[PDB]
Amino acid sequence: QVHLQQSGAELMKPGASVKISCKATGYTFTSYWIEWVKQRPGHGLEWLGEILPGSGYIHYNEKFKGKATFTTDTSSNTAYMQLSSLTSEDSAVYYCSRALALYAMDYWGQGTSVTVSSAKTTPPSVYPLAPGSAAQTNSMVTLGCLVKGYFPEPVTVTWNSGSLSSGVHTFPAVLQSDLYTLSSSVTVPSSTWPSETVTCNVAHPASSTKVDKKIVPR
Amino acid sequence: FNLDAEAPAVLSGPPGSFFGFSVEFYRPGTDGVSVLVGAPKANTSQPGVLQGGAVYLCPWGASPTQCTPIEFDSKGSRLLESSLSSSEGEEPVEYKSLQWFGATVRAHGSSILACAPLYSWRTEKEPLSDPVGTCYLSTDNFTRILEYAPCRSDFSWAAGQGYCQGGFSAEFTKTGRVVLGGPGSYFWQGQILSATQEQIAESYYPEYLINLVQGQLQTRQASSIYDDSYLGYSVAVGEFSGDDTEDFVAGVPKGNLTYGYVTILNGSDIRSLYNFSGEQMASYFGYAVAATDVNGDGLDDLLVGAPLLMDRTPDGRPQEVGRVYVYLQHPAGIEPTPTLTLTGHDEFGRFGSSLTPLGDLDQDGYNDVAIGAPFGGETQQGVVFVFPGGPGGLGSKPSQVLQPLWAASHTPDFFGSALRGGRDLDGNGYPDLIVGSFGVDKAVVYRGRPIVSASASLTIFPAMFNPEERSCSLEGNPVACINLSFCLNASGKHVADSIGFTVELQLDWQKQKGGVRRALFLASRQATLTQTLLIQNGAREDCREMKIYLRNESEFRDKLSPIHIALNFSLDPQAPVDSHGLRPALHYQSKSRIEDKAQIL
Amino acid sequence: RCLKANAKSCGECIQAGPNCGWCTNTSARCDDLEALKKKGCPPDDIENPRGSKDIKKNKNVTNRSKGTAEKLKPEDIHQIQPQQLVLRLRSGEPQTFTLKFKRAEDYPIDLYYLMDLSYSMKDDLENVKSLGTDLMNEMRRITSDFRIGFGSFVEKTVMPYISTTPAKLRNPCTSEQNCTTPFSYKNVLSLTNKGEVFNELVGKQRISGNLDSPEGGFDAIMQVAVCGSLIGWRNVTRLLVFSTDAGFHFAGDGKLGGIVLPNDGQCHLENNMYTMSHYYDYPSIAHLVQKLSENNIQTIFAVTEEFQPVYKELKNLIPKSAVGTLSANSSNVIQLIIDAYNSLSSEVILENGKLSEGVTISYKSYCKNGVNGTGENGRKCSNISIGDEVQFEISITSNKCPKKDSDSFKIRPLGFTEEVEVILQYICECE
Amino acid sequence: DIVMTQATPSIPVTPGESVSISCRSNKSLLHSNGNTYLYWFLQRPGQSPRLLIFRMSNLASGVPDRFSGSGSGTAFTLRISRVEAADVGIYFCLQHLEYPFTFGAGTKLELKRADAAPTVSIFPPSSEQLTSGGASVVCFLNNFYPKDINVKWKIDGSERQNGVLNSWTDQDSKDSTYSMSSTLTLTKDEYERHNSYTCEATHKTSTSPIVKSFNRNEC
Ligand SMILES: *[C@@H]1O[C@H](CO)[C@@H](O[C@@H]2O[C@H](CO)[C@@H](O[C@@H]3O[C@H](CO[C@H]4O[C@H](CO)[C@@H](O)[C@H](O[C@H]5O[C@H](CO)[C@@H](O)[C@H](O)[C@@H]5O)[C@@H]4O)[C@@H](O)[C@H](O[C@H]4O[C@H](CO)[C@@H](O)[C@H](O)[C@@H]4O)[C@@H]3O)[C@H](O)[C@H]2NC(C)=O)[C@H](O)[C@H]1NC(C)=O
Ligand SMILES: *[C@@H]1O[C@H](CO)[C@@H](O[C@@H]2O[C@H](CO)[C@@H](O)[C@H](O)[C@H]2NC(C)=O)[C@H](O)[C@H]1NC(C)=O
Ligand SMILES: *[C@@H]1O[C@H](CO)[C@@H](O)[C@H](O)[C@H]1NC(C)=O
Ligand SMILES: *[C@@H]1O[C@H](CO)[C@@H](O)[C@H](O)[C@H]1NC(C)=O
Ligand SMILES: *[C@@H]1O[C@H](CO)[C@@H](O)[C@H](O)[C@H]1NC(C)=O
Ligand SMILES: *[C@@H]1O[C@H](CO)[C@@H](O)[C@H](O)[C@H]1NC(C)=O
Ligand SMILES: *[C@@H]1O[C@H](CO)[C@@H](O)[C@H](O)[C@H]1NC(C)=O
Ligand SMILES: *[C@@H]1O[C@H](CO)[C@@H](O)[C@H](O)[C@H]1NC(C)=O
Ligand SMILES: [Ca+2]
Ligand SMILES: [Ca+2]
Ligand SMILES: [Ca+2]
Ligand SMILES: [Ca+2]
Ligand SMILES: [Ca+2]
Ligand SMILES: [Mg+2]
Repeated sequence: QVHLQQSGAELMKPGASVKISCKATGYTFTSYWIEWVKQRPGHGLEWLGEILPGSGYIHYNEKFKGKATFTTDTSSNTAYMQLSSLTSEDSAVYYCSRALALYAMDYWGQGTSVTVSSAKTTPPSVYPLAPGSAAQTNSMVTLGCLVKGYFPEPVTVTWNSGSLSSGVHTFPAVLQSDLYTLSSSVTVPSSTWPSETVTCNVAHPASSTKVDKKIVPR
Repeated sequence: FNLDAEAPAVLSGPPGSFFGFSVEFYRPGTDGVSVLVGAPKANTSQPGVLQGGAVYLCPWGASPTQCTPIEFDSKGSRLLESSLSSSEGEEPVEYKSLQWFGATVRAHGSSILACAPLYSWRTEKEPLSDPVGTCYLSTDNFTRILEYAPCRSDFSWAAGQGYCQGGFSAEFTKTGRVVLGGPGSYFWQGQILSATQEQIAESYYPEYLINLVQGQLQTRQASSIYDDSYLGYSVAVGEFSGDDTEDFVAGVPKGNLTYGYVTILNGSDIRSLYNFSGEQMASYFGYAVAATDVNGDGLDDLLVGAPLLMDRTPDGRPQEVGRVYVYLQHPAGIEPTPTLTLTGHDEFGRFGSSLTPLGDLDQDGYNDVAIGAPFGGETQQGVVFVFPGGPGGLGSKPSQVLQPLWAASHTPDFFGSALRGGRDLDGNGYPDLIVGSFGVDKAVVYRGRPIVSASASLTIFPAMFNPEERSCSLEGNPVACINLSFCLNASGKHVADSIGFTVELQLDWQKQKGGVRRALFLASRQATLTQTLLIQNGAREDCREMKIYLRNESEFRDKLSPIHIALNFSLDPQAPVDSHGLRPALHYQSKSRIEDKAQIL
Repeated sequence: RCLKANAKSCGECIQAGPNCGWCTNTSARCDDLEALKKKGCPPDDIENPRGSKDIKKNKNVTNRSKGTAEKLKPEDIHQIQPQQLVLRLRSGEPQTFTLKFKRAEDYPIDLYYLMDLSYSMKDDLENVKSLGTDLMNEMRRITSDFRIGFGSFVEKTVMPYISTTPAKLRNPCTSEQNCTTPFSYKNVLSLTNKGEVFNELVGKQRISGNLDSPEGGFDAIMQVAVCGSLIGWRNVTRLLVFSTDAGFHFAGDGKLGGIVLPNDGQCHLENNMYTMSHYYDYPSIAHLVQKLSENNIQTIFAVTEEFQPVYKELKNLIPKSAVGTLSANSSNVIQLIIDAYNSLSSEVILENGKLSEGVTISYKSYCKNGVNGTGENGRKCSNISIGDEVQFEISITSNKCPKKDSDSFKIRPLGFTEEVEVILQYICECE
Repeated sequence: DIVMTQATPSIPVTPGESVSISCRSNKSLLHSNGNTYLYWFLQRPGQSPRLLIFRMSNLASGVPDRFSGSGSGTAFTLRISRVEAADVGIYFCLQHLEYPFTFGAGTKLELKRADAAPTVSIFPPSSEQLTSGGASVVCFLNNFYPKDINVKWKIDGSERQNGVLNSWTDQDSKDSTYSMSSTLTLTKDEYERHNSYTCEATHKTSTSPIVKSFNRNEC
C-alpha cells in the first residue's frame, strides 16, 4: 500500500519553467520528509532538497538554490517541485522519495523525465536497410530500419506485426541535432528472404504516425 | 460493636505451625465447649512424619494448661503391600509429611472433621505423587476415628482424581452430612464430594487404601473446555431449593475464563440449580463463600468473596481492594444480579478473603456477618469487619472493626484470614467469634457482650431566667431559681433487672474556659452534679428533680450569652460482673449526651 | 446553594465556593454575586482573591525544523510541554490548563522477550533460533538504539503444579521426550545490542515440561519488571514480549501448594534464577498493574489463537499493553511485535499521581480529525503517527483547605518517563 | 561537501560468484550515535532505485540475505553472495549525514561470460533517403563480450570521424552479449564524392580488425 505516484513525462522549451508532482498514499503524509533527487543520463544521482509536508521546513542543496522550489499540499497529500530557467542541464529524470532522520529513502516514485528542447513535434523518417551484398556470417542475414529526425522520445519498432521478435536489436535513440535518431537490426535465416516478406513497423504516438517499410533487395 | 475487643482471649500454638489457619466451635452434646484450632504446619510424634499438622482442642473454661492436640492419627504412613521387603521392599504407599493436616477443621454435634489437602499417595500400581488429600472424621466424642478420602480411588492422575486435594474446603450440613471440595479433580475442573457419616463408617476399611463409599454424591467430570475451573475452592451450605435437605454452595474462581462463578448444587442429588458469575477477570470471585439469612424472612442468602478485585480511585488510580457480593433469596428464587456489593478500602488488604455468619450478634432479630482483610489496617497486620443485618438487607457500613492489639512482627500476621462465628461459648445469649491469626501462631476468641440501650430526656421548667423575680432562697438573700428534671429509660435482653448508671449535669458548660459560671445547684452551691441511679429493665421513665439558681450577683459581667446545660450518662463501670466476667455495653445508637439552654431576659 | 444559612467568620463565607461574598461594613446573607452584591455593596469592600496559573517550566516540544540530517540525541527530545506548571487554586474555582504531546520520530528501545518453555512450546523453541537477528534488523527500521533480552519461564516447582516423583522432577515429560527439569524463571540474557549473542544462547536452552495447563509466567513478568540492573533496563521505552500458548496462574492459586504469603514485588534473583517461587504467591493482575506501570513496562501478549479471549481481556486490565495472534510454531512473532508496537506508540494515555483528600481532576482530549474525548476517554488519544501534536485540557478543583503546603504530583503518558510537575498551592487566608 | 568515491565504475561477475563493491568518503560517516550514516541503493535498468542497506550494515525489507554491508568510518564495502541476473544494475552509495546528501557515481554490475566476436554488417543509404538530400551508412555490431568494442570509419582508404553517431544496448537478459550501432551521416553531395565506405571493429576476439565494406560504384 505505501506508494508514491509521480506526474507524467514533460516536454519544455529552454528558459521556461515546470511543476512536477508526487502523490503519497499508504502512510500519513505529514510524518515523513519528501526527498527530491535528480538523475542525468551521465551524472548519476543528485540530491536536490527535502521538505516536511507539515510546516515549510525546507533544506536545499545550494547548487540548486533558486533553480528548484518546493511546496506541499496537505489536503491532497501531494508534494511539488518547480524547475525554472530550464536549460539542457535540467533535462533529466526526477525522483521523489521518503525520509526520516533514521530511515532514508525506503520508497520511491516511478520517476518523471523533463526534456528541454526548442524542437517541435516531428514524425520519424523510416528508411530501409538492405545489405550491399549477399554477405552472411552464417545461415543468417541481417536486415535493418533507420528511424530518424523525430521528436519526442517514445518510438516503437516491430518486425511483421510482432511475429518476429527473436534476433532483434533496437538501439537507444540518440540526438541528431535537436531531433532523435535510432535504427533496428533483425537477424533472419537466409531462406526466408526475399522468399518471405520482412517489414518493420514504426509507431510514433505523439505525432500519430503509422509507417511500414518493406525491405526489398538492393 | 458488642464484642469485647478491649481484652479478648488469645490462644497460641508452636511457633511456625500456622496455628489458627482454620477455627471451629466444639460442643460434644450440651456444653463441653471448646475452640478448635487447626495448625497444619505443626510437628507431631507420628513415626517419621515431618510437619504433619495437628488440630488443637482448646477447652473453654479457664485452665492451668491451655491447648492439647487431638489425636486423629498417631501412626506414620502405611507401607506398600506389593512388596513388604521382597527384594527392595521399604516403600511407603502414602506421604504424610507436609500434608497440611489441620488446614480445614469443622465440627457438628460430637463429630469433628479435619482435613489434609496436601496429603499425597503413591498408588499401589505405577509410582505417582497423587495429592488426593484426606480427611479424618472423629465420631461420638472420639469413640471412633474414621479416615475418609473419597478422591483416593481407582482413577489416579490429573486426568482422574489424583490431584483432587479433597478437603481443600469442607462443611457439615444441619444433619451432619459431610461436604467436600476438591479443586484439582479432572485437570483441575474441581469436584464436590459428599457422604453421610453412616456411609463413611459403612465403608471404612483401613486395610485397603481405596474405600468406595456407596451412595456417595459426586459432581461428574465435564469436557476439557472446563479444565482449570477449581470447583470447590471454597464451600458453604444452606437451603436454596424448595425442600428440607440443605444445598451446596461451591466456589469456582477460575471458572468462566477466570472471571469467577459460584454454583449452588441440589443437596439431594448434587445437580446444578444456580450459577452466579463474577464481574472482573482474575478477581477470585468464589474465593470464600458464606450462606446465611441477613434480612429476616427465614430464607438463606448468598455471600461471595472476590478478594483480588481491582477498582479505580476517583483520581483514576487502579488498586486492589477486594469486594463482597450479597445475593438475597426471595420466595420467587434468587436474584441473579446481586443486591449489595461491599468494597474494601486498604490496598492489597484482601477484603473478600473470608466470611462467617455471626448469627445475630446484637440480638436485635437480624443475622449479622463478619468479613476479613488479612492485610488491611495501618500496618498490614490484618482486619475483620462486622456488618449488621437489617430488614432491607445486610448493612453497608460496619458496626465494628477488629484489629490485633499486638505490634507487627517481621512476618505478616494474616489476622482475620480465618473466621468462625454464630455460636455461644459463654453464659449470655450472645453469639461469639473466633478469628485466626496464623501468621504469628495465634487465634483470638471474642465474646458477645450484654447490650443495654437507654435514652434520657432533660427539660428546664421555667426556661427564662428572670433575675429580679427571685422566689426561693438558701442564704439570707433570695435568688431566682429554675426546675431541672431529667428522665432515663433503659432496657436489654440478657442483662440484670436493675442497671447502674452514673449521671453528670454540667451548668454553664460552654463556659469551660476558666471563667465565671452563672448557674448553680440550690443543694450544693456548685455547677456540676454526678450521681448514681438504679434503673429497672422495662421500667417507667425514671425522673429526678432539682432546683438551680442564677448567681445572686448583679456582679458577674456576661449577661448576654445563654446558660448551657449538659447531661451525660454512662453504665456504671463498677460492681456489675455476673455469670462470666463481662460488663454490659451501651447501644451505640442511643444519645448518651444531651444539651439544653437557659436564657436571661 | 449559599441561599441556605451559611454565615460564619472570615475564611468561611469566603471558602464557600463561587458566588458567596461578604462586603466589609430578601433570601440569604452570604449567598450570591448578582443577588447579594446587588443590594448595597461597593466594589472596594469584597474579598474574593483567586487562583492563578504559573508556567514555571515548558521547553517547547521538539520540532523537526533542522531536518532529516540532525540526529536528535534522546536527551534533547521533548514530547510533553509544560514540564513544571505551578497552580494556585481556591476551593471551588477550576484552574484548567492545556498539555501538548508530540510523538518524536526515534527513541531507543529495550525489548525483553519472555517465553513459555513448557512442553506445549516444543516446536516454538526451534523456530526462535534465528529471532535475535531478524528482529534486530526489523526493530532498527524503527529505532537507532535497540537492545534485546531473553527470559524463559515454566512453573512453580511444588505440589500440585509439577509432579514431584523423583524421576519426573528430572524429566517431567514422557519416555523418549527429553525435557529439562521444571523451573520458575530463567533470565537467559540481560539486555544487549548484540543479536548474535541472542541466537547463540537461545539454541542452547533445553525445553522443559510440567503438570497443570496454565503456567506461572506472572512470577516471571513480576521479576522482569522489578529487577532493574540484572535485566538491563535503561530509562527509554521498555517493551516486554510475553509469549505463551496456555493460560496463566495468579494470586490465590498458590494456596493449592500452601503458598499463601502474597508476592512481595521485590527482586529475588540469584544466578539469573528466581529463587522464591516456593515461597511467594503468584501476583494478582492488580499487582502487575502496579509494578509494570511503575517500571514503564509496555507489554506485548504474543499468544496462540486458542487463548485470544483470555489475553484480550487481560490486555483490557493492563494499561499500555497490546495483544496479537501467534502462529503454531511462532512463525509470525516479528510482524506481531511490529504490529503491536505501532498501536502502542500511536496512542497516548495520561496517568496522574496521588492527589489529596479533597482535590479532584478532569481530562479532555483533542485528537486528530476533531475526535475529542471526555471523562475517562479524556485521557486518551489514538491514531497518532510520528510528528503529530495533540492537546489535553486538564482541570483540578479542591474542596476546602487540606494541607497548608504543596502536593507536587506528576502527570505522565504511560510508557514514558517524561513527566509534568504540577506544584499546587492552596489559598486559605482572607485579605 | 562530503565526496563519495566509487573507484570501480563496473565489475563483470560469473553468475554464482561473490562480489565486493566499495565506496570511500571525504569525511567519516560515524556519528556520536555509534551509527554510521551510509546507505546503499541498487538501480535496475528502466526502474527507480531501491533501498538495500540502511545504516552501513542493515538490510531493507525484501532484500535477501545475500546482500551484506560493512565498513570503517570512511571505507565501506557491500558484498553480494551469489550474483543473479536479478542483481544486475547500478549500485549507488549515499551519505545521509551532512547537507547536501551525496551519492557516489555508481558501480555497474554485469555478468561475466565467454568472449564472443561481433557480427558486423554494413548498409548503404537508401534511395528513399537520397531523395530527401541526406546519406546515412549504418553499421551494426551484434552479439559480443566484453562490452568493449571500438569502431573506426574509413572512406576511400582514409580514417574519418565526423558525422559518426554511436548507440549501445545494455547487456542482454537472455545471453549477456552486447550490441552496438554506428552511423556515418553525410550530405548526399558529399556522399557521391566518394566510392568506398568501411567500418573497422577493434574487438579483442581478434587482433586484425573486423572490416565490412560498401563500394558505391560496385555492381
Ligand atoms: C452452571 O454452570 C455449569 C458450568 O458451566 C453448568 O454445568 C454444565 O452444563 C452443561 C450443559 O448441560 C454440561 O455439558 C453437557 O453435559 C451433559 C451431561 O454430560 C454427562 O452425561 C452424558 C449423558 O448422560 C454423558 O454422555 C457424558 O459423558 C460424556 O463426557 C464425558 C467426559 O467429557 C466422556 O467420558 C464421554 O465420552 C461422554 O461424551 C457426561 O457424563 C452432556 O450430555 C451434554 O452433551 C451435549 O452436548 C454435547 C457436545 O456439545 C453433545 O455431544 C451431546 O450430544 C449433547 O447434546 C453437554 O456436554 C457441562 O458438562 C456441565 N457441568 C460442568 C461442571 O461444567 C450448569 O449447567 C450451570 N447450571 C445452571 C443451573 O445453569
Ligand atoms: C432436588 O433433587 C430431587 C431429585 O433428586 C428433586 O426431587 C423431586 O421433587 C419433587 C417434588 O419436590 C417430587 O415430586 C419428585 O418425585 C422428586 N424426584 C425424586 C427423584 O425424588 C427436586 O426437584 C430437586 N429440587 C429442586 C428445587 O429442583
Ligand atoms: C518441625 O521439625 C523439624 C525437624 O525437627 C524442624 O526443622 C522444624 O523447624 C519444626 N517445625 C515446627 C513448626 O515445629
Ligand atoms: C469427651 O472425651 C474426653 C476425652 O477426650 C473427656 O475428657 C470428656 O469428658 C468427654 N466429654 C463429653 C461431653 O462426653
Ligand atoms: C462469563 O463472563 C463474561 C464476561 O462478563 C460474560 O459475558 C459471559 O456471559 C459469562 N458467561 C456465562 C456463561 O455466564
Ligand atoms: C461526661 O463527659 C466527660 C467527657 O466526655 C466524661 O469524662 C465524664 O466521665 C462523663 N460523665 C459521665 C457520668 O458519663
Ligand atoms: C531512571 O530514572 C529514575 C528516576 O529518576 C532513576 O532513579 C533511575 O536510576 C533511572 N534508571 C536508570 C536505569 O538509569
Ligand atoms: C473538537 O474540539 C475542537 C476544538 O474545540 C473543535 O474545533 C472541534 O469542532 C471539536 N470536534 C467536534 C466533533 O465537535
Ligand atoms: Ca434442598
Ligand atoms: Ca433472606
Ligand atoms: Ca443483628
Ligand atoms: Ca456468648
Ligand atoms: Ca503449569
Ligand atoms: Mg504449557
